[PDB]
Amino acid sequence: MQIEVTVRNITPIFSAAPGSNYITIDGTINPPPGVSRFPLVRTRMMYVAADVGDGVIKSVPLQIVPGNTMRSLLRRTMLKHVIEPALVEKGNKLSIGAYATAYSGNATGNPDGVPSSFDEIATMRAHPFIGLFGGGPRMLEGRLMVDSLYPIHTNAERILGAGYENEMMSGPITQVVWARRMDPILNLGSSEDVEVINGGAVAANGWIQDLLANSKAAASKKKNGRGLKAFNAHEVVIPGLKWVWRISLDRPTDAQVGLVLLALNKMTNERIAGGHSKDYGRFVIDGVSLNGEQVWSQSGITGGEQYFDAVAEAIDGLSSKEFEQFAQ
Amino acid sequence: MQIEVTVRNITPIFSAAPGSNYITIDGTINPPPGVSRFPLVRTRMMYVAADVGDGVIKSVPLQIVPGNTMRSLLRRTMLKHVIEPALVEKGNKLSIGAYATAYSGNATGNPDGVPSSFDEIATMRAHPFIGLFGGGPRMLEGRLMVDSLYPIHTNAERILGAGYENEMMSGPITQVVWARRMDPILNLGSSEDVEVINGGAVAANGWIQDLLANSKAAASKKGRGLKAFNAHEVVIPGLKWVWRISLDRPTDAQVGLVLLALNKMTNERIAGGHSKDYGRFVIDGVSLNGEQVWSQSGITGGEQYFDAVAEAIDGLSSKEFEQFAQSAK
Amino acid sequence: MQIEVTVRNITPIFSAAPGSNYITIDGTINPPPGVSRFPLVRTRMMYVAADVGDGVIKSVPLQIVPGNTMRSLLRRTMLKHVIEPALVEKGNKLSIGAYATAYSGNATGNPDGVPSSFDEIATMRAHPFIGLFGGGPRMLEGRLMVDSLYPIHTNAERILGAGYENEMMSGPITQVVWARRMDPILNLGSSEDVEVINGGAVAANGWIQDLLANSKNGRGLKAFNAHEVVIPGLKWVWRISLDRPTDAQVGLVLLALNKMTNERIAGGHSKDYGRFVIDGVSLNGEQVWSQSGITGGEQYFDAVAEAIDGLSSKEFEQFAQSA
Amino acid sequence: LSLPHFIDTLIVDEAHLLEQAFASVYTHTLRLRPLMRTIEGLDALKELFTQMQVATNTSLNVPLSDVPELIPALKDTVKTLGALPTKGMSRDARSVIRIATRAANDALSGHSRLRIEVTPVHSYPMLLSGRSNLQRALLGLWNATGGATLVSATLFTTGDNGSLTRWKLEVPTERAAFLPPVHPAWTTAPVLLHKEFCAHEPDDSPEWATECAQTIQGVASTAQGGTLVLCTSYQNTELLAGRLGAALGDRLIVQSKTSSAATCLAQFKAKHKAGIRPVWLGLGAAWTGIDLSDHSLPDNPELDRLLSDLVITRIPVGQNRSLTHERRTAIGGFRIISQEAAWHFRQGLGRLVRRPGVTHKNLWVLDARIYGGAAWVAPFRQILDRYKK
Amino acid sequence: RQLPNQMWMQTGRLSIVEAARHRQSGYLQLRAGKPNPAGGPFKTSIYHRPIVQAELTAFCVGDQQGIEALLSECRQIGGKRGVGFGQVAGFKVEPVAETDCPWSWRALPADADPRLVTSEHARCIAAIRGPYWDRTLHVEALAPTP
DNA sequence: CACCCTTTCATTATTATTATTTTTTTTTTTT
DNA sequence: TCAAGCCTTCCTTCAGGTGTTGCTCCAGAAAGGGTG
Repeated sequence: MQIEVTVRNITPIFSAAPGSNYITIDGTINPPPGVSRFPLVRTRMMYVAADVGDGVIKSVPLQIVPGNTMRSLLRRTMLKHVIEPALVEKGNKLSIGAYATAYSGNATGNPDGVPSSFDEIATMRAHPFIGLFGGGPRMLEGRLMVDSLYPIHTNAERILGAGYENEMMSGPITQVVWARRMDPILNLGSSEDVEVINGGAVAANGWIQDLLANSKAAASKKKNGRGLKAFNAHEVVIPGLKWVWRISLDRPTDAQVGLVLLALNKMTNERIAGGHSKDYGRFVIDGVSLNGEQVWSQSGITGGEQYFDAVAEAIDGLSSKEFEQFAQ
Repeated sequence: MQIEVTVRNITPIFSAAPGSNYITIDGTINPPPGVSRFPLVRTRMMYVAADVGDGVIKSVPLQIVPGNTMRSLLRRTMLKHVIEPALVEKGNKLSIGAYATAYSGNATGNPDGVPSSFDEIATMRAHPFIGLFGGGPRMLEGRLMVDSLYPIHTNAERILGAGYENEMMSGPITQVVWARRMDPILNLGSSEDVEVINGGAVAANGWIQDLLANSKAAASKKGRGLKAFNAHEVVIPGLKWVWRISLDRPTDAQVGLVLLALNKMTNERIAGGHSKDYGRFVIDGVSLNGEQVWSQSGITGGEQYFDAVAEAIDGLSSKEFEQFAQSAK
Repeated sequence: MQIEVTVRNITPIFSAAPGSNYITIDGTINPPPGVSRFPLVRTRMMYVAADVGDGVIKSVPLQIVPGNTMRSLLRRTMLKHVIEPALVEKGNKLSIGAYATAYSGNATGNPDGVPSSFDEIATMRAHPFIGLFGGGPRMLEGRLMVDSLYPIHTNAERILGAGYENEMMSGPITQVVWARRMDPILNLGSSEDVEVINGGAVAANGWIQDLLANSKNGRGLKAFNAHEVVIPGLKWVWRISLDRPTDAQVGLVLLALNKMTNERIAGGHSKDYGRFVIDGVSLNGEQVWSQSGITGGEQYFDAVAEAIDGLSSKEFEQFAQSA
Repeated sequence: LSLPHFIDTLIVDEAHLLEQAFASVYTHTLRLRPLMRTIEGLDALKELFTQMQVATNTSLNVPLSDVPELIPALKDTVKTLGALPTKGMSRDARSVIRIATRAANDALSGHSRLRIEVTPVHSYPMLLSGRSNLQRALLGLWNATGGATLVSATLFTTGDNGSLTRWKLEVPTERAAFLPPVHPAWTTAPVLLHKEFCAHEPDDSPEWATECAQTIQGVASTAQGGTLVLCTSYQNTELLAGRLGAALGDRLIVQSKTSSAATCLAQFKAKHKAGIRPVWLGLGAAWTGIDLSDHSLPDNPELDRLLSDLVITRIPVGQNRSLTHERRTAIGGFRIISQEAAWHFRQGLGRLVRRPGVTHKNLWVLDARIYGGAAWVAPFRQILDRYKK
Repeated sequence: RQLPNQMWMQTGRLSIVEAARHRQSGYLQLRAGKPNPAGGPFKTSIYHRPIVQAELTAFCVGDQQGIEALLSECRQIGGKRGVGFGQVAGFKVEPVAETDCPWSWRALPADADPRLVTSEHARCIAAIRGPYWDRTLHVEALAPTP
């Protein structure tokens, strides 16, 4: 079954990309050598196929959140909001390797390849949390297919499909936000501001001569330490953008869909970014469609009461021995 | 904890943006080559998806103060008003690297790639100040989420929560303000004035000879002179802005410390242009997780947060900042 | 420290607006092309957010003296009036770069890309003068925050509301003032008036021949133009804030406010535009002005009086020196 | 009241027009000159005209962007039109007064757009209060429809893509059903596509008019029957009329402000009945929705020679200027302009074959952008790739 | 290839901050007081896989109806990743003549017919049947190169 | 022997990076 | 009731920004040890 979550990000979206990306102070991405450049960590973008323009397919950039970030965000909000209060109201104590299997997609319960009988495969895929992702040494296929957060954008019209043409963006969706770090010893005003420093004026002066000597030595080398004074750039996806999120479940139970629904009920407090200091990735949910039928309201989720009762009786009955038996 | 403070800027707001940006005399911004072009530092622009007209969600410019600047202002307000005043009230002192980690998160470049200890991470994230901003040579996640300061504006309806549709402005929010660097010694009106300047008349006339040589060099081309004619874009005053200060699973003392900062936000400047009084604000309200707890005197509510931060800062010491500050390598 | 000075301008205020504005014979500012339009610069303008329909907030223009204009005015009215007599009476003599840094805040447009040592920054932020304005080639941040002069208006009500409701005034505050430069060789019309000319009547008549040739890039003396002023008589306030002031610095600003009367708000000099009289000074909400001057606040005046004594130019020379 | 509250099955014939009908319904227009002639049989509406004058785009897609004297003048119009005495005032005048007050009350709310247009006869005052967004009303029709079949002659964009179609009618994606189209070979079989064209680009210039008109003279000399030459504007068709008048004489029909499509079509049957070979400088409704198959020979379409030559003088870009299409273009961009031009050109090319069995049909495209190396005319080539030789 | 062969990066790490708060709250029982990003449960791992947007054409002998019934459920291909890759826009099966179809382009046993062995086939260890990831079933095979 | 610390070893080497250029029509048959 | 403005000015030189600014780390796991 399918759940499509249409959200708008209250704050910008930043999911950092690999590679060495350089921007000038004006904005030119990846300059030829021989000119001053700048460190830049762009948001994650894939080259996707485009039937826009002509009937032939052209490769266009599309700035997304990766699906792994979506999967881990959904996982972590189910653990932080419903799973952990249930397991600490009972007194359950997880183990590393079972906590690592539940909270991450890792096999450190036993690094060995654990054999999995088909009956135990069935009894762990029907678990309200465990069967969604799986993981661990069993390496069994989880039931939850979490897609990338795709912005409603004309470069993604092949990914988005028909029906999103209304309320659709176009053009550039990335803004290169420039950030910086200043050496705060240079910000020190007088004796009242410096009295908390051990050494005070002497220590502040010593750091100023150390930074000065390091900077002049680096500039003389230009014609290996590093100071605090930084100024860098990062591309973010623009705030207020609308995004679709596809969550397709491969033969789910009622309790698993109820767990995903209670994740969507409480995911307003979650963030989706590499900008947690800057409150990046705050979003509100505008629509949640189950099997094509919208279910989201302003006061949380209204509908799917069978899923809510199923997940209530699922999270009530868990005693974390199933997590330990899932790990080893 | 999701604090929502609505501010009113008394003076203009100026968070400058990097880039080679130009303006003509009449106001053509980023004009084409071959015309008289002037230096311009634009304020911090955030492209926001907005509902212009009917539908047509498009990336229009709103003018903001970044979350780094607002977050640093919060960092400096609780530090210079609550943390280090009550921390020099007794003999607690920090190293200069501990000062650097308390003000900028880190004490050096090239931070170490080793992780931090679990009990160490846990006791720093429960600290009244350190948990809100966790830097250091081993990266630590800060409890404080500080969003960019957004004007209550019709380009930010997809940013802003409900209930703020009233008292809400629309249209352009900027103004170009022109500062001209005027050589002061041409304002010298007598030899009575020149007595204090060196050499009497001869050094002033030498600077005029110097100006004439630089002017002839620049004109025949078409160091550097002292004439500094320029313009900077600011966000206009009187605006109501929203500022969102989130805290994921907050301690009582940490929310009390942010509350004491908001109670001591008076006579602080927001972004930049310190010489021109830019950034003076009077906060109209604070929304503590949906509830309105601002009167014009101060907070005067939520006594548990003030008691928590009071018993926190009586027990405050520097040793948490040192064990935050030393590199493991 | 909060300083809320209350001035009423005795004369029209004109702070020139950069650009190329135009006006017809009537008050139509920036006409469409085709009609005979005259060049015009306006009063420097700042948009506010104000409520037009008492509930709806809109960007509305308000005419101001800018904060940097008043900052340079405060620099001029402390430097010439108390700093220069203290420098002269002690025989202290600045350098040319030191004088430039004392006024422009920078000896050279190029700054050195170095930071200053902290003992230097602490000494010059302890300065009654350099601590206020800062500057230098190494970019010292000053202790003085100078805001723009705001007329007490409907528009400035969301700017200022600390007891300024009753004496708030409503309505437009501008006026267009015209000026024509006539060639005064077209007005002498006499032989008594032409005897002062070297060359005399033939020289004057030859100038008329050049005017005949040019009237149909040598530009003559003919000019008709206009400038927009604020009206006189209305009452303004000025915000002067201090971040971490010494008592010397705030005493220097108070001494500026005591001798602020015979100074011009920077503007149109020849028309005597900047004249104003201080109606009050709110000092952290305390009104300490009188018709004689500043009553009360004697510790600030005493501190700057000790501050003025012992003032030396060695710090002005150290502040202006680059790397 | 006139239709059932719930339609169990709805079949729409020519569905491509239907959204425009909704765009026709939700525009309420205030006609000033019939009002002024009716009141004589107020000064506030004359002041509304004088303030209406100050506001080639005159206030397009602006609901309330500029209202200096627009809303007090509208309020005075409403109060001076609604308070006139109904007793003694004529039975046909109250229709004009009521449609003017309904249009004014649609104008007053602020939920609608405002548009200005003038009549083709003279520069009369025409004002419109229309709706550029139409999701609510048509969605209120689709929950009131159980199932629907939308049948049209230009319904689909490219192959099995009809995404913009369910964007115009705001069809729900869950209830949408996209069937493969029927494009038979006999629609493209008798038609002959000619390689020659007009080398000048269409730039509304007289030199293009001369070179294009020499190509129309060539086609009309080689025509064994009627010829329809299709344009998108009045100015270029008056240029072609001034370039072909003394050249062609009585053979030509022009369309203008005083010449409607029906009059021109009737003259086309008239001088095809007389045995002469007409040419028709057609625009507007001559593109979409005219029957150029003769009804004098029903049973034998092999002798159909009423229209032996279709010539497309220019690509119809910028034809749809409605409020909903402008808003939809502002979202989509250049692609919606290109696909709407493709649909208009497909309706233009559909005038040739209206029934199977016809023979010796000629198709001409004189736009030099088509035969150029530009990529934006790429769909326009692939539809021309369905014809050969 | 409709598109150039780009690359995807993915990372894996357990959130250390929630582990610390669970260690204090008692929900986590962790004797170690330090993580390790180079190995273990809190290992941060980075890995890069090729990404292709392509038309995928295969050749086979069989019943078209059963292949349509199987491929109707085929929402993803190449990776059943559960993370969003390889989503099927569509599929199409057509019968073609015998001499056109290169069935031989497949992993084959070394004892295959001489008309079935081609030049791009080479002798290697490969699975020819069933689970192609299962290295225990891998045999000595003659297979084509992608 | 399950839970961790902390030691240890390894050989070559270079660096390129997709982004756009309308026309201005007057239809239709609602209340 | 007539008079119900004629002409001419339509801005001149300046005014060029300077410094810094280049990222940082890591994404190993088998080796011995030590402790319940």
